Amino acid sequence: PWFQGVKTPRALDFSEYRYPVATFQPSGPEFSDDLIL
Amino acid sequence: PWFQGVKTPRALDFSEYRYPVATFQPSGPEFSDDLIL
Amino acid sequence: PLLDASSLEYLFAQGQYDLIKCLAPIRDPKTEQDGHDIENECLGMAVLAISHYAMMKKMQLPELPKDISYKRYIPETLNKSIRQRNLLTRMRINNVFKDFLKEFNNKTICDSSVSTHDLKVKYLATLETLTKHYGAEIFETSMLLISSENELSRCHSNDSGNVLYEVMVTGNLGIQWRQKPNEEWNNFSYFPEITHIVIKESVVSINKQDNKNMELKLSSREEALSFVSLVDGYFRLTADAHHYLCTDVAPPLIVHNIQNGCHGPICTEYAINKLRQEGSEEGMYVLRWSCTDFDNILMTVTKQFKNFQIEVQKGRYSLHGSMDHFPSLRDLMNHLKKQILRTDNISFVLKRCCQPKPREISNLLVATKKAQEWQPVYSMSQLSFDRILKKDIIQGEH
Amino acid sequence: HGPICTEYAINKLRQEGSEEGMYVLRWSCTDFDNILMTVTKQFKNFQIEVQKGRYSLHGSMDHFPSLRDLMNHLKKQILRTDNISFVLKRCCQPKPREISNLLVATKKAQEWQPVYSMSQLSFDRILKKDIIQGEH
Repeated sequence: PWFQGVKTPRALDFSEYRYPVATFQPSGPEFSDDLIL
Repeated sequence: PWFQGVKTPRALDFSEYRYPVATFQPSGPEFSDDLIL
Repeated sequence: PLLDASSLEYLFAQGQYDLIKCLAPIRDPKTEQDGHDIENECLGMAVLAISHYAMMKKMQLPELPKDISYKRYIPETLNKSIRQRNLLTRMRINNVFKDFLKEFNNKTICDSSVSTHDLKVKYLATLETLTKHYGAEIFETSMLLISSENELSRCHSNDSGNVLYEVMVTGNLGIQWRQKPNEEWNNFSYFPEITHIVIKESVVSINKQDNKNMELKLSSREEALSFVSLVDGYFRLTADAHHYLCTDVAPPLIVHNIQNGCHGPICTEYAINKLRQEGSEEGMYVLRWSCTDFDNILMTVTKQFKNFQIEVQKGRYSLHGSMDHFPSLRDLMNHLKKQILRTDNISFVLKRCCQPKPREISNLLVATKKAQEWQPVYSMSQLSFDRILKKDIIQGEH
Repeated sequence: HGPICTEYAINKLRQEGSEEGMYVLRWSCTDFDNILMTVTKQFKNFQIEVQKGRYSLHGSMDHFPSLRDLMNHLKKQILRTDNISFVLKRCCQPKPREISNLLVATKKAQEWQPVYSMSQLSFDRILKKDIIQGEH
């Protein structure tokens, strides 16, 4: 039966690709100093 | 090449059928008679 | 449905001849696999054709096998291609065609319970999807000019280059154009949006509602006349059936209808409803062509709703049952204005006719997705407006 | 707030008036143990470490048991920043269904988006002959 049928799987063609979010840029300052009234 | 590939044509499956308009029913009366004033 | 049972047979014959005579262009393949696929689908198309002929011939295949050969039902280019191939492939495709037809004729007819009409729709749909730009008219030209006259603009677009342009017209797209490669088409307008047409010698120039103009030239006059015939027919089929665009290609029958105001083959319910709107007073009447007879006009008078038929032969006009005749339709109908009409027990006198209205919705019109977007909005009891804050304005002199 | 993008919170400060004294609290998008506050023109950010349920400001050797205990403590002091100084006055709180990065856009939820009628009034008239006036 299947001996006479040969065909590549249909899930092997690729198109338009894809893209996720990579990451977030780390950034933060610190410049506190404190006094009382 | 094609010796090893056998597949029925994809244009042989039927679904949902179809339907045109048939015709219009012939009908018309005639009852005229005329006089002058 | 659009078409009737009578036209489908002739349309099927038209498509069949277009397929067999290679007048229509086939779709070129993109590789070897789809190239073989198209040939296989064409062979299956031939199987469908021979099956239809056999069923409509009313005998099973072995009863009449002498006159069966797919060669007569395939494009002649395909014939030339296959004859240049090996014999073994020829006998193999004969066996494959025989197996497919043997399977379809015996099993599919019972599995699907289809009729002669049922195969027609798939035949036409398959011929639609296999033929490239099927049912389309494409015109190539050496000159094309598009201009716009916006405020202080008078934009003369395009250039004076030697490039060649092509113009394509379809009812399901409208009008589009592009440059011929040595690209995607761009939309221009649709038929109801077009205002009018003007022809200069061999120059065609169309105008839109937003004052946009497109002009082009052809090598001869009759081809431009055919083109404007196309656009006018599409406009009539989509926009309004009681109007023509170019006087040079105006069909005389519609001219006579406009001169007389007589309607075409519109359904009875439409005209009956039309009488209700005006007031249904005794004396009014509507004229429309009989949907069944080409030589007979029928009038509806009006509660009661009485119909009367008039025979029109060799351009002569006369009422049925009347031995006299009149030369003009207007001469005919004016003659009966001054007499009394007896109908069983009730009598009446006509007083006024009924005339068409702009873009009047009826059975003759065709509903399409693109024309649906141009339907007028419903605002019978809606007012909307934007306020202007009193601090945002400055009052000046009178 | 949670890990909401910086532009969102910066825009949020503009809407209220950007007066000196306001502040917004949101979790750091990168650190699970650190909260960051944005104060406000200038827009100054400040980070607070939270360890073992104990709350304390970075660079400060003291610590406080509750986040509210921590933030209430700093209410009554003056803050020195280079040359400019200021005092916080009021916080910022979330709003119903507030559009942000954390929300997911779907086709079915798109149909539930509120309509835009900022400058539109529509109404239906009733013909004067269609009504009957009765007793008061």
